[PDB]
Amino acid sequence: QRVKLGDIMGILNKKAVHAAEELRPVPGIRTGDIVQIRLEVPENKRRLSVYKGIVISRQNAGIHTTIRIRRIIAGVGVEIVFPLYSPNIKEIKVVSHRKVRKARLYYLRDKLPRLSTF
Amino acid sequence: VDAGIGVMGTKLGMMSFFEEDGTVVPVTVIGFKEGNIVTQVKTESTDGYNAVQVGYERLRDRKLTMPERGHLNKAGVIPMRHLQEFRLVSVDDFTPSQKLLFEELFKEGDMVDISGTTIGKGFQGGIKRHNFKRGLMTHGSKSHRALGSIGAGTTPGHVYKGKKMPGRMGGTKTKIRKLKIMKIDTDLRVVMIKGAVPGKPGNLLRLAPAKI
Amino acid sequence: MIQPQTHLNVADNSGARELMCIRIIGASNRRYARIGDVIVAVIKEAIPNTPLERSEVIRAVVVRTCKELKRDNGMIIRYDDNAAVIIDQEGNPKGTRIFGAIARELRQKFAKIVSLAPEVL
Amino acid sequence: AVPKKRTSIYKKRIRKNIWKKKGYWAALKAFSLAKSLSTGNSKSFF
Amino acid sequence: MKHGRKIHRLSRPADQRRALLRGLTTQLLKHGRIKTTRAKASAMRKYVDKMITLAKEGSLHKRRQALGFIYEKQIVHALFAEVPERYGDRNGGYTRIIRTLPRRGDNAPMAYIELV
RNA sequence: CAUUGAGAGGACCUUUCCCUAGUACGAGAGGACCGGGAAGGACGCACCUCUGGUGUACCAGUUAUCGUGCCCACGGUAAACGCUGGGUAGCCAAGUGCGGAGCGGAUAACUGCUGAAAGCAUCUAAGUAGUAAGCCCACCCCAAGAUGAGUGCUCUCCUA
RNA sequence: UUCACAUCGACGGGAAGGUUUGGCACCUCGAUGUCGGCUCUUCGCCACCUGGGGCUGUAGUAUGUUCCAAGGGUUGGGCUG
RNA sequence: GACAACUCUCUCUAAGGAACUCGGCAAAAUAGCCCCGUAACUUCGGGAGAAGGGGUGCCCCCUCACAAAGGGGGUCGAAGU
RNA sequence: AAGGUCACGGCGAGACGAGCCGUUUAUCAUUACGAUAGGUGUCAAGUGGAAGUGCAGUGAUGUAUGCAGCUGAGGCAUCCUAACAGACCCACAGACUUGAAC
Repeated sequence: QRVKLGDIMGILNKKAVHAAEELRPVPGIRTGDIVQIRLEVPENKRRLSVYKGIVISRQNAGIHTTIRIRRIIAGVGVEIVFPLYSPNIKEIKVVSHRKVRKARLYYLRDKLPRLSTF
Repeated sequence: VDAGIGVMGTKLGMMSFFEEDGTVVPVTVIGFKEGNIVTQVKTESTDGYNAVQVGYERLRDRKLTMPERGHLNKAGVIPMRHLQEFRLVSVDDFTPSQKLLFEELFKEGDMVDISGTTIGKGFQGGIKRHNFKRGLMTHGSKSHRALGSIGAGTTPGHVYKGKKMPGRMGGTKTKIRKLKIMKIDTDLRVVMIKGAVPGKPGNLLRLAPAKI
Repeated sequence: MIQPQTHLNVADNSGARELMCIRIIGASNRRYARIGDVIVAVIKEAIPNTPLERSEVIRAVVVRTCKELKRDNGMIIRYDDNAAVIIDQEGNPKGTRIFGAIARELRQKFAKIVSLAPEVL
Repeated sequence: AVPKKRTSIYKKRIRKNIWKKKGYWAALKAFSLAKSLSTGNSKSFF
Repeated sequence: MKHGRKIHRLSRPADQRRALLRGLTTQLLKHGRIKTTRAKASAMRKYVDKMITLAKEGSLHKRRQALGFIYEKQIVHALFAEVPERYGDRNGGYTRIIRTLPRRGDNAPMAYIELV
């Protein structure tokens, strides 16, 4: 039984992340992993979209702890952002790990795309 | 003339509410340091208009002068810093004796207006106050970013008043309008409100229902 | 963000290779063409075995862009090139096989682009 | 930029006396600092 | 506008300001009590609190960062042999900003730094 | 301290698409007025939760060289970053929210209702009704130096 | 198709405006710096659009012309100073 | 001291790339050494370093004109004059 | 005198003046105030694996200690340092005249 201070960013953000973790579990996505994203989109009836790709960054600001992902579709260069705490995703699967010496793979956009096909 | 009494609260950062439908909305978080106690009502009898005078930010008595604290102890309430009224039509039932009004009156009313001191930017130029254009950056030009022509020729002989000059941009209060309410917290004393209030986290903020 | 002097690659096999897009229709901003906005393209070069030659004004659809794409679901989609589909004003293109993936919001106005697409993300 | 005419004794004694009154305002501060520099426990002026 | 830019920049450019910080905190650690201006005084206050608490935990890494920051060689090794014996249990606040008369020729607000 | 508001500013802008409805109309071909909804464009007021630009607080890679006695590891310089790779807080938009409301008042053009000067008539000479993005008010801010200097609450004038 | 006045209106006539080219040489040459562009105004209505209406050789869509109305808007470019 | 507008000397800039403009003016980009290769035309001297493309840092070994240099291999960085 | 101003510690305020927030036995306890700035201790956060040692390698280098090491402009806690010492302005019923009741 304690009254609360003006530190409500951390407790709204903390209980938001704890509620979204209570809904679905999420293992942590470090930068450089090769992961899958299973997305729920209505009216398509397939209800499990395929998003393979390589995480480029993690702009973690509490409930927007996000994923900058990249996969070469047969045309070119698709770069999708994912909020990890959104109710629209279903599960994540850390398939591989590049073991890259960088926190921000923005060089890898405009490189040779044989090193970017998931 | 406002359509009802409002409250005032302080801004405490911004975040994103995740709606269970799947959308991501950017909300501002509102706290409440102390309850918005009605301190002084001014009716049609003893005043030319009708308004309900509330206040905010209970403090130490050293922080508050003798006319202020004498005015607040005339109502028999706590000594508090901020103090504003809302002008309201003559159907009011408000006692000035310590009406610690609770914040339930805004959730069903999914439209609210907010006023606040925007962040000041000091003496800024005409390129950002009034959204001008700059000159040519090159091609031998010399009037980069400058104010350009100011008036017409000989026949005015002066410049028109209210002409767009550089000056102090921010610092005055603004009201942004019809902002739809969202998830209140009956224990965290925190109201989500989808929008962008005027000012950084910490300032006073009028939170009063709409006037459409 | 598609300026009126950009080069867009083709996303179909209609007969062109890239295009200088000219002065978008619909959204009257015309200095920021987001997805789904038709553009008054002109052909910079083309495939010389098709009735689409040089210097030919045509209408096309911006289907990929290097600028971001704010979605309500929280995702942000962006490509690495700029792409258009040589289109006619009655819906469908005059090129059948669509190259490269597209998004899915333009299904609400251009359904034939989605139905002829290899991937809809 | 070049001044069209000159000022009077009027406006000049106004502006010079605003300058010297602006010099007047920064010595009661010096009287307060010179008075606090006197006998008393003040954690300044080593 | 300067909203929330909490670096305290002087009337000098960036690298010259860094050299002013390192030299003046070096000779501040040499003599103890020093005459500065007040901008230079607070600018010494942050960095010299960082250098007292840097060699508070007298490891090799702290001693090498601390030797990298301070100019003189024989003053870093006279520092970690002195700061746990003196400034243990203080837990911050290692200086004092005793002000003085302004400087003849500039009317510069002039301050005076202790170690307490 | 709290506001009334005389006066003054800003905002009152505009386009497709859908229902009504392929309905009135038209031999067909074509295709409504009126009343709603939705997506835009410019403009404006804000904000940094997301996406970024910068960020000389920062951290990381590396070249030449000089110091730290020397190896390691650091520091200086290569203008006011040596060149790059990213970035928190600020600032900003390309990003994010919001705005442009009124069976409120009076009118301009017009349509009228009774209706006489000429027992017919006529929107008018008496009275009066619908109605313009136009005028005013409402809308957001400043605002009693509005010398016409307002109104309300509260504090203090003691000793010889 | 009939039909001066839905719309043009020949032969002629009457005005307003001071935005073109002109006429005079009245201020200025002990100095009033022309043309175009950028920036930034503000104003007029002789209205291109938006709002309301009349008439139409206006079936509807779209008009033609005209009345009130200047609040707001009036694009990006290739040529050329 | 401070870290307003605005001028100047610099640095970077999402998306696009001359749409700016009198005019790519100015800035940005190329840049060193070796290897491959190099057209129209010609006064047969040239153009020519045309254009265009690849390697480049550092540790091993051997061939070694037994000084330059070569090939093969590994190693890091997003990026090696 | 009430209330201001200087000084003081600063600011999400600011060219300078302004404005705003502090200006300390800077709570004691049963439940919103008496943390202003710096430092410190932690938590978000940025770059991203530091030195030293061991191991593998002829060596460039990789690996374990070790989401470690620095950064900490942001949040909270903490009186450790500076908010000490002061000074000054404004005072002493608010002229004159009518009407009302007391």
